[PDB]
Amino acid sequence: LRGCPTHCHCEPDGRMLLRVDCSDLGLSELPSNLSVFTSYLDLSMNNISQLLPNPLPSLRFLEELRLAGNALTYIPKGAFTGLYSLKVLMLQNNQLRHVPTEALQNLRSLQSLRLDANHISYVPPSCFSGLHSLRHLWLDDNALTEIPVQAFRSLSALQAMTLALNKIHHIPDYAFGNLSSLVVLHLHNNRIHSLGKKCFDGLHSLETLDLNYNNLDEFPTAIRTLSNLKELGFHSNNIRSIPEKAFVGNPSLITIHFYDNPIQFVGRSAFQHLPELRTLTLNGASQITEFPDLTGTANLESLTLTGAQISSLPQTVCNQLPNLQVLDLSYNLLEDLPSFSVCQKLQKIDLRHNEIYEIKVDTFQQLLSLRSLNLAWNKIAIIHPNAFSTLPSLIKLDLSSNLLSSFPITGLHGLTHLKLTGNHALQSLISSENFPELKVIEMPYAYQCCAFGVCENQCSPA
Amino acid sequence: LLRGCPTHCHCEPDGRMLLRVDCSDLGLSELPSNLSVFTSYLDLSMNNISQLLPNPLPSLRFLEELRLAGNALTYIPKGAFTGLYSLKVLMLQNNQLRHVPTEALQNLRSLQSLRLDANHISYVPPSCFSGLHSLRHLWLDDNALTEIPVQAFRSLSALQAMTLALNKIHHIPDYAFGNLSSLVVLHLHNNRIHSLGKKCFDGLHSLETLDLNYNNLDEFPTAIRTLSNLKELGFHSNNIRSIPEKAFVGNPSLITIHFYDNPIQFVGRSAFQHLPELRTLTLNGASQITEFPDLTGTANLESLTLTGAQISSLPQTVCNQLPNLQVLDLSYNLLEDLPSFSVCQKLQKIDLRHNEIYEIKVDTFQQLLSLRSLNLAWNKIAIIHPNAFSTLPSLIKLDLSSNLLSSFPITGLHGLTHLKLTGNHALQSLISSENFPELKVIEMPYAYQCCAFGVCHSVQCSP
Amino acid sequence: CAKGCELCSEVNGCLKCSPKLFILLERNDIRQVGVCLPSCPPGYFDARNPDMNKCIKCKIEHCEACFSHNFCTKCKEGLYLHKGRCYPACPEGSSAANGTMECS
Amino acid sequence: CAKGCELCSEVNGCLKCSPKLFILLERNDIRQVGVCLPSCPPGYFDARNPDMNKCIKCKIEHCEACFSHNFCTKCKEGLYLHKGRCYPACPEGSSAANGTMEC
Ligand SMILES: *[C@@H]1O[C@H](CO)[C@@H](O[C@@H]2O[C@H](CO)[C@@H](O[C@@H]3O[C@H](CO)[C@@H](O)[C@H](O)[C@@H]3O)[C@H](O)[C@H]2NC(C)=O)[C@H](O)[C@H]1NC(C)=O
Ligand SMILES: *[C@@H]1O[C@H](CO)[C@@H](O[C@@H]2O[C@H](CO)[C@@H](O[C@@H]3O[C@H](CO)[C@@H](O)[C@H](O)[C@@H]3O)[C@H](O)[C@H]2NC(C)=O)[C@H](O)[C@H]1NC(C)=O
Ligand SMILES: *[C@@H]1O[C@H](CO)[C@@H](O)[C@H](O)[C@H]1NC(C)=O
Repeated sequence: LRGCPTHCHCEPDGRMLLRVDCSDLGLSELPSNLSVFTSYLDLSMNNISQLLPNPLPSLRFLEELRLAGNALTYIPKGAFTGLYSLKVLMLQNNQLRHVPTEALQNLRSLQSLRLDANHISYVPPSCFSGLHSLRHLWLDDNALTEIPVQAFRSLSALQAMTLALNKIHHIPDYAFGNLSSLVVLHLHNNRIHSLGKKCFDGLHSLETLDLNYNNLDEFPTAIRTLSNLKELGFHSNNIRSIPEKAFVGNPSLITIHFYDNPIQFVGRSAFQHLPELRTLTLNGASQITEFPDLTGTANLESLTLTGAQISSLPQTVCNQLPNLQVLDLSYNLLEDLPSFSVCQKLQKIDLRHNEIYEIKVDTFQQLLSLRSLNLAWNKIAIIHPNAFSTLPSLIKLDLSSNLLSSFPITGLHGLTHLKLTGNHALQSLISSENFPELKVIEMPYAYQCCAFGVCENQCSPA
Repeated sequence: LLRGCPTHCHCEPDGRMLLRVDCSDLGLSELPSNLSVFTSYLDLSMNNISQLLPNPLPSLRFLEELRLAGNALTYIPKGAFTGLYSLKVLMLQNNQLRHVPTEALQNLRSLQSLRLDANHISYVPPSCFSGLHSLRHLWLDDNALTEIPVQAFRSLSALQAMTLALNKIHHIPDYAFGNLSSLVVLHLHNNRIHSLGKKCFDGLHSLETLDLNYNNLDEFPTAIRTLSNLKELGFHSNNIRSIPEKAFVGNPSLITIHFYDNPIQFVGRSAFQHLPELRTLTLNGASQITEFPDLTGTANLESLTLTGAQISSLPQTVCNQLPNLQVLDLSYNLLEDLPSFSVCQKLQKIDLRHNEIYEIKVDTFQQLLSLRSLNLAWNKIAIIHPNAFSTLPSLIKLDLSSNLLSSFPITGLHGLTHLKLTGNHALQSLISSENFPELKVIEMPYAYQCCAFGVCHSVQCSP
Repeated sequence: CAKGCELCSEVNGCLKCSPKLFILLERNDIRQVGVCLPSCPPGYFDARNPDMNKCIKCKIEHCEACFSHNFCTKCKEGLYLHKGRCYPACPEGSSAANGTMECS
Repeated sequence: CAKGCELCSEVNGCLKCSPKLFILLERNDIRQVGVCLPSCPPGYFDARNPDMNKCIKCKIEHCEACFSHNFCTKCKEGLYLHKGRCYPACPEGSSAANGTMEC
């Protein structure tokens, strides 16, 4: 060890470059004797009030400076002048109350800067001036109030930024103008109440946007301009409706999160043209009266839409839904049902608590992959015998509380689950044979259960 | 000695020396001969008996019971049963009778029970039942009746039980069962009853059970009003749409009421008042119920479930109306604020899922010592006062799935069996194995929280 | 299959009865076994329905034969019969007992 | 209890971290053990939240360190880094590679 600050632990970076770990030494200030050739300096969790009695610039080889968990209150302007090789700077978990006014300027090689977990509330404009290499910026867990749009304009090389866990309440138009290269933007856990119609118009390269855990009152239409957007989150807000053609501006969207929003209405065309979208979930949108249009977005694999007032389905609804595997339209007002035959690859169906009165023949024909079918709590007065004739993979079936009187045994032999409770008019018996492999049975009458080996003196009717 | 027990038949001694003769499934062309009097029981059933008779056998003054079922009789001659002064029970089911014997059944003074079901009868001639003073029981199901034979029934003031089920009766005129004061049990199910008079049951004061099930009613049977001694009432599997205000005012001491498989949309609030003997009430999918129903003078409900409606809120003292209640299911409504529920002791299960509840205060579940299962899933519960669950010793199952929670009240609640918290995405903090022994089923918003319990008596946990 | 029975299983006996017959399910302990009768034995009562006619045991205290459930036809001797039910007493509405046990 | 840790359990170690620290869960032999760090080790990325600050593995193909999931900060050598992701190629939108590997 030569030049490796006494008490600290050093190491070779590239050959003859020096990496110095003086972390968790509880130093009052940093050591005076520090070898140039240092390419990595870690000073973390070290109660460091000020820099310095003797600060050490001229370490032109310094690649990475870590200054976290230190009690710094400010940064002098000439502090980092020597460092021509600085790529990453870490200044988190300090009591900084504003971005260093000039101290950070013209670090030409600086690539990633962490200023999270401080008490910063003010960002002086052109504090980031001349940072041509800056790609990654942290400003979370701070006390910001507005977007420092002015200061952010110079950072045209930024690729990722976090303004999360602040107190930002509003986003002005063009608030991130010059940031053409930005790819990942995180605004979650703020108090964002309102945002402009052109507030995201700058960043064309943006792929992911996090607006989650905020206080938004309406859908963010600025979204329109983000053509390369891939992942979008604005859940846990107070939004009430999704407008027609809401995501028209953003094909190649893959994941969308808008849960924990009291969404009541959704436009029918709102989810059109998203070919890479795989799953759609819409719970408790009471004000939806029609099935949504899904033109140019046929690659849905899981569609669930419940708690609405949907009266009926387009008869060629399945034409829009190949690749669909699970379909859950429970708790609506459905009476008649389309063919569903076109919707192969369907494995699961949940149509409970609808007002369905009849099950026709073709309404479940050629569903070879279908394994689970729930039609419980409908008002199904009659089922055509051959309705279930062509469902080889069917194993789970629930027809509970349907006002049935008889049953179609044809096909369906040896399914695993069968539920018939609440069909009080269903009184005739059913043999254990015609039905091996039943592991769960529900039946309106105890003796009908006994016919399967159960019935005490485990199902049951009762 | 054979005793003259009609060769092929099986006889035996009844009272002192009374004789019971079974000549049933013998496929007889007609009925025997000899067959000495002193017979107190005669069974001829499943016997290809075309006509009675070439030689009939009256003078059987001791005959207590005559069975003549499955014999394929097409008619009954007028003098057929003249000898039988002791006849209490006559069985004529599964024959091809097309109408009640016009006179043949008259003045069987001791006849107590008569079975005429499973025939093809469509006409009931008036005064075919004339002089049947002892008749208590009458079967007329599985026949082709079209209307109530009011005239013929008017004489039967001694009837206690009657079944006109599985016919095609479509309508009941007012006072259709006038004189039947002694009647207790009336069965009209599996008919095509579409409309019935408002005073169509005004006759029978002694009626205790009424079965109107499996019919084509469009409206509530308000005639019910006059049946004060009614105990059991069934009109399920119809097409009724509503229960009117004060629907069961006329029938306290009601115990069981069946109206399921009816598309009931509205229910009067006072409709279920004053039924102290009513034990269970279930109301599924009555969308137009907007207010909790009044249950004055009917406090002995043990299970109350009312779902699929628009109930906005509960009177703060609803539970005062609900002691002895054990199960409460008000799922799938529009509830925001909640009353004390403390008064509703003896409560074992509570289901309040798919409501719009935003907050759980302190007193809203205090002192529910018998409570075992509580479901608050799919609510919008943003906050829970810590001690809300402090006083729930018997609590074992808890479901808060798909809520707007960020944190959790561990206080009290220790050592329950089931815990479900998925869908609370703001719930990110961890949970210790201790503070929770005996947890055999767990659902958790994040997998890492599950791992804290040992997952990737045995216990489980899933994301 | 069985006497007047349309479909049976080797294990459980008769599953479906001929048109106007009644099915009686008997516990041979453990297995249930289905019999097909022209009418129901004492203890049971005949119940007609459009899909299945069934013999139904009469769980009425001290009843021998009955009209349906909830209504007794002939009560156990040593017990008075009043309106399909069986009491020691027998009210008070105004009954009393003749040379019989059928509280008027 | 532990270094900057407020509550621990006998089985799982630390349950809650001091104000601005990150929790790191180490899953060994089907059991979770909780550590409290000032920041997350390589492979993990720092995620700040108001209830729990947590270290999160970035299971991103051939990534060494990352900004979040879905975005890689420092990619493995022998693989070009393009818009937070790591490819052999790297388009065509208009990238190319100097003396570095950051297309
Ligand atoms: C907004 O973003 C644009 C583009 O991202 C920025 O334009 C860039 O500005 C810098 C200097 O401000 C240019 O650097 C060059 O420096 C050399 C010598 O130092 C000189 O010869 C060049 O003519 C140029 O000044 C860079 O080339 C230029 N790039 C483009 C595409 O315009 C702009 O500065 C940003 N403006 C604000 C207010 O943030
Ligand atoms: C409906 O029921 C009442 C019975 O409360 C019938 O009123 C008449 O009631 C009397 C007894 O209260 C019946 O008996 C008569 O008794 C004397 C002996 O005291 C006898 O000599 C008479 O020949 C008769 O048997 C009387 O029969 C009965 N009236 C008739 C016409 O039978 C009332 O008639 C009943 N309604 C119908 C349509 O049957
Ligand atoms: C039943 O009686 C008819 C005459 O009415 C006769 O033709 C037939 O053979 C009889 N069948 C049996 C099984 O006795």
